[PDB]
Amino acid sequence: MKRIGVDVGGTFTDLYFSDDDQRIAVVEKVPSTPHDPSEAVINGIKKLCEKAGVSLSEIDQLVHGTTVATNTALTHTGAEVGMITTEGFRDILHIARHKKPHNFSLQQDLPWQTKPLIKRRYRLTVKERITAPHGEILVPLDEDEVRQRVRELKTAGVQAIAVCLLHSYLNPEHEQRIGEIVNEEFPEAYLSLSSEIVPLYREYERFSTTALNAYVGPRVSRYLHRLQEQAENLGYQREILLMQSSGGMVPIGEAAKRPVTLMMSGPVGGLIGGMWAAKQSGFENVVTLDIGGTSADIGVAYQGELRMRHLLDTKIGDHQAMVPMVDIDTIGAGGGSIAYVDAGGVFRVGPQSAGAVPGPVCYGRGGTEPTSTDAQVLLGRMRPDRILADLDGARAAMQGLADKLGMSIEEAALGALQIQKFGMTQAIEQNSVRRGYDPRDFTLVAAGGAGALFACEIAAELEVPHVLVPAHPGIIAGIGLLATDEQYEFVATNRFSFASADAAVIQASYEQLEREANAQLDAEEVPAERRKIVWLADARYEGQGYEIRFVVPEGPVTTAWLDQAEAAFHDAHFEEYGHRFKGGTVEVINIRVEARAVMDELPTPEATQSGSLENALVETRPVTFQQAGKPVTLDTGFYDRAKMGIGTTFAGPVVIEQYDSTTVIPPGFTGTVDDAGNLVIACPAVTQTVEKLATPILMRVIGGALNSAAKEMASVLFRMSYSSIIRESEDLGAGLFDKDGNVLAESDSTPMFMGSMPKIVKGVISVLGDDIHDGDVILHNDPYLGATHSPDVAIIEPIFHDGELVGFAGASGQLIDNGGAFSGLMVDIQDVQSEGTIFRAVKVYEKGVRQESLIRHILNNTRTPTSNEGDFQAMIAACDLAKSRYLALVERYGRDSVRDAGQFWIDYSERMLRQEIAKIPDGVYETETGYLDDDGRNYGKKLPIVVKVIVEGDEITYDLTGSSEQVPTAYNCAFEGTTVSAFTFITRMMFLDEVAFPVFVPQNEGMLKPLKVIAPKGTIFNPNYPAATFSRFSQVQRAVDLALRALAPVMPERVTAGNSAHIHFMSYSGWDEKQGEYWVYLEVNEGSYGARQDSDGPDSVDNLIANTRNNPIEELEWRFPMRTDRYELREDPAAAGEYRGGIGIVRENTFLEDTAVTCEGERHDSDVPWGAYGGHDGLNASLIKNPGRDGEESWPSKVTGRQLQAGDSLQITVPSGGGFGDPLKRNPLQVLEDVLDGFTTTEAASRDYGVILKTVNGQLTVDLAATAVKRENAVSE
Amino acid sequence: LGDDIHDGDVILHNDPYLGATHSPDVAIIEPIFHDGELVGFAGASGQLIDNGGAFSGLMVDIQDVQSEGTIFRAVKVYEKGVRQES
Ligand SMILES: O=C1CCNC(=O)N1
Ligand SMILES: [Ca+2]
Ligand SMILES: [Ca+2]
Repeated sequence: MKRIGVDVGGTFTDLYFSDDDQRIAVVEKVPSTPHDPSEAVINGIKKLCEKAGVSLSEIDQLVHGTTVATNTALTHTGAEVGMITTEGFRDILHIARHKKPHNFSLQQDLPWQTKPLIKRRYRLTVKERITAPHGEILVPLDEDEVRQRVRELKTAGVQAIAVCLLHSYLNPEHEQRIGEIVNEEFPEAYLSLSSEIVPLYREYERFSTTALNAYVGPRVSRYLHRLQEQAENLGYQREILLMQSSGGMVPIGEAAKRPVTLMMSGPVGGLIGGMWAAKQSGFENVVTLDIGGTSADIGVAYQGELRMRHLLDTKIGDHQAMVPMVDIDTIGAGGGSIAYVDAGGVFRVGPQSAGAVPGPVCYGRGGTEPTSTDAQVLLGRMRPDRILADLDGARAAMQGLADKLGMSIEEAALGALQIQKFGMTQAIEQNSVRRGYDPRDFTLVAAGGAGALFACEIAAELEVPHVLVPAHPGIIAGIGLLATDEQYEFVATNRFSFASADAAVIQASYEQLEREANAQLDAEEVPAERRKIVWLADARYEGQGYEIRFVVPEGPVTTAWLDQAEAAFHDAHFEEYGHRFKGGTVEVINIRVEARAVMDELPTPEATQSGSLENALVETRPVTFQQAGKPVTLDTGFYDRAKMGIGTTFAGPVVIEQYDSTTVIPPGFTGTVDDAGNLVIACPAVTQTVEKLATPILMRVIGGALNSAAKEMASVLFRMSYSSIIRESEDLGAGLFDKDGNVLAESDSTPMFMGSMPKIVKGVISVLGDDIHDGDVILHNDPYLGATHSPDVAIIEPIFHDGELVGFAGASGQLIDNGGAFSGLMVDIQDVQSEGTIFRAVKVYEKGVRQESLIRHILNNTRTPTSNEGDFQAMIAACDLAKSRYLALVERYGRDSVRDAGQFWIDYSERMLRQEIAKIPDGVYETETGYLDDDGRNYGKKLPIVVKVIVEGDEITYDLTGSSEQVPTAYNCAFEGTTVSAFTFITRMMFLDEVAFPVFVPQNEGMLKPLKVIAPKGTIFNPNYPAATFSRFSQVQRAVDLALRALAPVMPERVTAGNSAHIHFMSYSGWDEKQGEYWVYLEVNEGSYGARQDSDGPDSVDNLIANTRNNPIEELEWRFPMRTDRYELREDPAAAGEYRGGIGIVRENTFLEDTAVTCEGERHDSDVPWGAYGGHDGLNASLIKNPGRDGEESWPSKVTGRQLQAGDSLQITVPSGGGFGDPLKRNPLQVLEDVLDGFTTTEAASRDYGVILKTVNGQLTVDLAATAVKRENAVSE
Repeated sequence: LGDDIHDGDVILHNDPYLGATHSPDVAIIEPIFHDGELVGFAGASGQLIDNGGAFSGLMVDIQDVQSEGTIFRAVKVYEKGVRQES
């Protein structure tokens, strides 16, 4: 009946108050206090109630939109957290998924390791185990140990404790018992059980959710309690509600128990508020757009409902989570984006941010670079007398951008805005075109900041005729608080497939969730005559690894209910990707119940006013628009919109100046003001005049579109794939090519497909020739015609327009099995024919007609036919999608324009790489001969690797003379595709780093040109046919690491010390009798990372050429017959230095059935990881069957098909890296942390580093008196 | 195949779990048609020198059937008499 909503953004505080019978809406804002968030809400309420003259005791409900929990996790300003976890897994929050954020960087630090929420000194272990799938107790709980660990945590001074055991979502009795011990021994400690925060599987994501919860728990619990107790003293007798990131109210008590759901809340309110203003006029389909000061938030609401984001995309800053969130696209192109031409002569805006501190110099603030917002001033969209209420400070400041491009005086500003428009529009079209949305039906809605500026421009590109702006864009966040309804989410993990399902267990699971939902609603005193309950489910095809959420019908679960739910899955899949699989089984993973309580809908406030243009017309200043490309200045008036009434539909180019927003209407079109205060502008979609564009803009538009096509085809292929190597390792490549085969656009998904796609398409062109027709689909994997290695299979489709070949679209990924000599992986084999099936430009669809017999023959020759068929379908779908997006610009601009735009980016890439190679002094750079362990067929004999690097001019050559001859195993590297690809990748890493280098250079044909690799025929790096090249990874890893050691004397700042430069690529496989199928698990064990000159080396992460993700343990134990019994950091210290070398992991996998094991190992009995500038050397790996038990065997690095029976375990120990610099110059304040964490021992701290740590007052501290003495007498010895 | 038998068809087969001796022996079957009516089959089979398996020629120490080489499962060589070049 009487409701208020308060939202706190970070500078301003917005308050909205509405009434049903009185029909009064009050708008009020109040300045916010950043140091104390409580003193901004209370004061706000005090200002709201006094103006209207109402009492707080009459409010039915109030909603709060704070963001304190976000700023605590982002700035890492929370509490000391302890962890009681299963013993042997003490390092899970350290490992993460072992994937770096960036694929092509060497100077990047992992945020979860560098600033961890639970430090390693406070992570403790308890001996017990609970096993899937039923939840039996394998190891009994010891009662003395748990109490001792709790008391240790209490003595240290731990404020919050996060209990995180494996499989606690299955049965939580161990965590419950631990909690009941904790509360009685440590009453004043925040406690979080992982089972009660998110009872779902995936242990890293669940423990990270729990650890974030426990990290921000003590802070926001205090803030919420203070807010509730202070509001009650004012007179508020009810309970306060809190807005979550999924859309929904939740009371204070439950909000203090799950703070993790409050983080990143407030962009969601904008989308819901936009839906509210859109449904007044009558449009159900909405596209909301908010351009703020730094970023742009985009939200697409089809028919008027929210869209939940993908699991992989759910992350708070850098840490993952499993909290439900609304899919909102954040784009860097906002108010703070700098416009510049780089050294390669290319126009780009962003992603470097200017900030609000410098500001535009025309307003009189002080700046030194051209900004996105300063471009709006030049054209006249923003008045130069708005904030205040030099003039040429903007025109003359862009001289360093205008004349340097060949632009006109006034057209420079237009370019900077059009580039942002297109960047946002292809972001939208990525998530609009494949979804199957007709843009004419939709409506664009603006928001606060600068949202209405790009409204008609973007709608023209999308072809959207309706543009709507709400009555007050500056409060849409507050209004969207009140539009949503109080709902509770209760979830469970309940894995079933529709093939073998029971309509009684499912009903009981949903009834359990319903029981707890009704019990939650009983405590809030809500009548039973208004409780609406909706059921949902997360499902996926069998073989995939991520789910889609969709609404299932109302209960009870009957026989027809199953059919309706299975149909709803296909409807929700088709709507997200745009493809329909021809087979496969659907399985539900998680179930959800939302118990909504619709109390009353928010009515539109109908108020009427009177006015005209003549009331507030102040003056007329010149304003510049785009007239068919040319800049023509024209007259423009200014007046406030708070003076006109309803039906004041007037024409003329005018600029509306509201207190919070701006609305500028294009000339020649009128804007209708409806009764509700909204405006509907008749924006043009199809017009009769062709406009002009400058040279810098046209290249970026087509290039960005080809780029977006590459990344869109990548995401479709990898999200829909059945293969785990394509899905988790991201071992794929995709992009668009021209007639000659030169790549124009590439997905950049993995370093393993660097420059290898052009070789694939050129290899196809050279074997087919003119035998290229329309509707053709081509398979290719030949490693002597450009492929990386046999298991990666590529699909190419010709592109035709009016019977003329214009290009190609291509996608490639690694299958699980290709029908080779061993399941999965292989080392000890004869030649290339032993590797499996080779495809040599085999065409899949002749003239568009599917050759059923050819598809069937291919699918009969693999051990995993269901997975392989799924991967073929996903690759064909991504190529179809890219062909569509290419023909779109062929029709839009022209065939010659598309060919020319593709040629421009090749020479941009080449120019940028050559400028960097030319700066290194010319010469010949050498190093020590590296060694590899035996080939595999004959143990003992080492294999040398010599890398010499020659630099002459703007060209670089890698000479591998002196490397070994061909070995008769698969332990060789393909020259074009692997050797050239790896040295192209290390060149890009060395000179074009993602972190240090300012701009991101796309992967085209121009990167492949400025380097050459000379490797004599008949070596391991350039073998003669028919040598097998299946196992290629470790050789090129060591080769590029030796290339780093060779160039270390001249380039220290862009290299690293001795990396592990290895892989332990494992294949565990067996035959499942019940399913009648092979089960294959392919594991990529991460290595470690040698130190750098400026920062230490991250432990436990995929190194150099690899950037894979691990499979979660709980998913593995549900899917395969195994049990990971240990996964942590190795015990011995790794390597000393000024910056420490990285530590490897020791993973102990035990097995429950007879399994076969193949390993691609390296660095067991051979050369140690090196160090630099006097840094120590790392350690070699090992492979031991049954550590500390009966049957220990010291396995070599590379094995092929060794058997394990049952109860056997493999202890895989991976190498540790080397250090960089002399250990005697390390910081004294850091070795203290290293000893307590367990990185290095106390006895070996005086020798290598030379720091004396003495125990004083119980605690260990660094003494600055005896440290300087020891450093003197440590050089001579 | 069943009723998926047309004139001018040529069929390749070597599956040892569907009647073959062992993988290296590959068979060719051709349907015989008279007045649009199936009347019989003609068939020939022999051992190739190499079938693209794990080792050249012969093999003993290998994993399973998929490591023996290529499996043909009633593959049509000539659909309706026209040669499938690809
Ligand atoms: O997953 C991976 C890592 C090693 N090599 C490869 O081809 N894929
Ligand atoms: Ca691969
Ligand atoms: Ca024979």
